[PDB]
Amino acid sequence: KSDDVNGRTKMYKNIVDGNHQMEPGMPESFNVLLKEIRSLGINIELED
Amino acid sequence: ARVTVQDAVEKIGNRFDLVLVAARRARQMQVGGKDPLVPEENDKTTVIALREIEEGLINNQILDVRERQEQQEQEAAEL
Amino acid sequence: SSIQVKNKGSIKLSNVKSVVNSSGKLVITSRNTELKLIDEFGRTKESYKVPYGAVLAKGDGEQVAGGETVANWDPHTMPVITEVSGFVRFTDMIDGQTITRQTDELTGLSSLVVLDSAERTAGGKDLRPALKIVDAQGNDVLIPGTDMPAQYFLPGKAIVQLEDGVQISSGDTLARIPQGGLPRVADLFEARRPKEPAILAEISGIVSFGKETKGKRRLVITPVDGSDPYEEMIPKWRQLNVFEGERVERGDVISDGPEAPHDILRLRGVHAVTRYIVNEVQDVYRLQGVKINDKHIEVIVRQMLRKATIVNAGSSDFLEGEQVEYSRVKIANRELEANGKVGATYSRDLLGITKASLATESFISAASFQETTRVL
Amino acid sequence: TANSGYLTRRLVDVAQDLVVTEDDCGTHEGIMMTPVIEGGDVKEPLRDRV
Amino acid sequence: GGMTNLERQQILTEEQYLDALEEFGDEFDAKMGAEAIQALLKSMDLEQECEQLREELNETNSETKRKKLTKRIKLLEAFVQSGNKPEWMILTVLPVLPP
DNA sequence: ATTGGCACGAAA
DNA sequence: TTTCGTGCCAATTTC
Repeated sequence: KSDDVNGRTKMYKNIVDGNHQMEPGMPESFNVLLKEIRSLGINIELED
Repeated sequence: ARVTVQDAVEKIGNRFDLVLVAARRARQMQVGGKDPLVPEENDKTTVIALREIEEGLINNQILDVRERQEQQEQEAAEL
Repeated sequence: SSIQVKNKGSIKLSNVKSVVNSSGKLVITSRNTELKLIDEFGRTKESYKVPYGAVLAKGDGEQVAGGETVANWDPHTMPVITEVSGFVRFTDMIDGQTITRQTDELTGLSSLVVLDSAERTAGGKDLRPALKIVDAQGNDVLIPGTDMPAQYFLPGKAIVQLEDGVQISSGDTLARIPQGGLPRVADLFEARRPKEPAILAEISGIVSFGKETKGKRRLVITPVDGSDPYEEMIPKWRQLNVFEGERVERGDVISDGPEAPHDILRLRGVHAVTRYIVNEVQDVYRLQGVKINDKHIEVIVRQMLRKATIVNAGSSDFLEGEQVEYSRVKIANRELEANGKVGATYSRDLLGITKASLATESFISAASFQETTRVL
Repeated sequence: TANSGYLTRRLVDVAQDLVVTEDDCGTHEGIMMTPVIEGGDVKEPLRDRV
Repeated sequence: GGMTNLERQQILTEEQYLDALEEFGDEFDAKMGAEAIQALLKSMDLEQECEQLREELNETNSETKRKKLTKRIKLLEAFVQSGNKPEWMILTVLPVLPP
């Protein structure tokens, strides 16, 4: 219901098809936060 | 219809496990080709799953046994 | 001023060091005396604090009735009563050097007034006066159960009533010494220190004084067993409530005021501090008629007690004097114990909710809470 | 209102990660529960504390 | 420091720097700005500093000095354990956020 | 405003 | 000299 762009469009398609299931994914604001922290000269990353 | 889930909770023993079992059965009845084990009376698959659990016809062990049996039948009849 | 009993039941005394006076009654000479009303079923119903040097009409265990005054004491006077009966002789007490002579204009009954080091002469700074109890033969009378001679020191601003050569007895006063809401809960959970914290005793044993007017007064505690004499630096203007040469226990009240939770944790343990915090919070909440279970306050206190300090490395890799997680210390010590080795030794630390939430092992949560720049 | 909100936010932050993750730890420690009595009135009986 | 009596972190001034130049010449090096700080950070050895600080901590007795040495040793060990370098705290390249 | 931690200076 | 008092500065305050 929020900033996860691909799941937004997957959920609508599933609901129209009568399948009430979701594939969550990653929010966009977390990626924005990672980029903003990297712009300060700090190396922050996801591992594994 | 449903107003309370107390009987299903006592059948399963947990609300957190009841939600998962009912979701599994409801998804079987909704997206899969399964048929309800109780007479559906203008009900949705979630309420049907809750009513099936309330009568002791559905639990985790039964679902696992049914899945194993279906997979074995599919693998045997594939050839 | 006096204790007024409400119901009928047996009377119980806890932590009592009392002596029989000349009149036959009982006078309590213990600081931590507690009076309880235990009925036939053995359940405590009323609890009161009996101050040092108080008069009891009824003894320990005697039956009492409702609406009966069992205890009575002077709230504005601090007795310096003795335990044995005999004549009083001054020692190291000289007029014009340590004391003064002030006679009442109207009443006419007064004696020498003991002065403090801030008022007496310099030569009196190295002199420690005392009053000694002697018999008709001049020998020192020993207090029963003890071997030390019975002489009592006198602090400053002490007003003597009986002159030299006057017979006294047990329980006689030689001298008189003159004296909520949401923010409360917030300060309780933040573990703030009060403005004038109550001073406790770090170590048990005999107590004594040190160098006077050394910027601040000095206190020395020498335990019964061979141990280092502790040093306390009580700043003046604070009313000390312990005489010289008195036995004290660790974690006991020396000065008066609110008691800091950190001191309670350091000197009494974890159950004491958790019950103190629970009692204070529930006292605040019960005034408004709010009912909350103790489970929630207990889990909050548990989350406050999440850090430990290593006092020596031992066979572990924890550097001495570092702050670490209590669970990590427990895991490491239980891993080393199974190998037959020796674990580390630690002391629990108490942190406020704001400080405890910033010391977590996850930097994402700490940066989410507040002070993002410092955490990052 | 603002002070209450700040207090509850701090309380949530300090204890958010505590979850029931077991059934028994085998410990023998505990707290001694006695009735809450102040002065001459019993503020809280033992039944509601245990 | 050079051959003279100048320390490795002594603060000078314009007049003092000119006097040092006219007296000692090129035997010593003095700088200002972040270049000087980067040179100071780059020329220090973490292991030797840790050992010297540990020895000085275990040599004498005090209360505040003990806490200060503990803090400094903690920071030095934190730098040693990770792959970070002290001179990386001086920026030579600046990241730019996506448009 | 309030509170806590750090530098600076003055006490024994 | 070492320890303690005192001024400076940062971080906090609902939805």
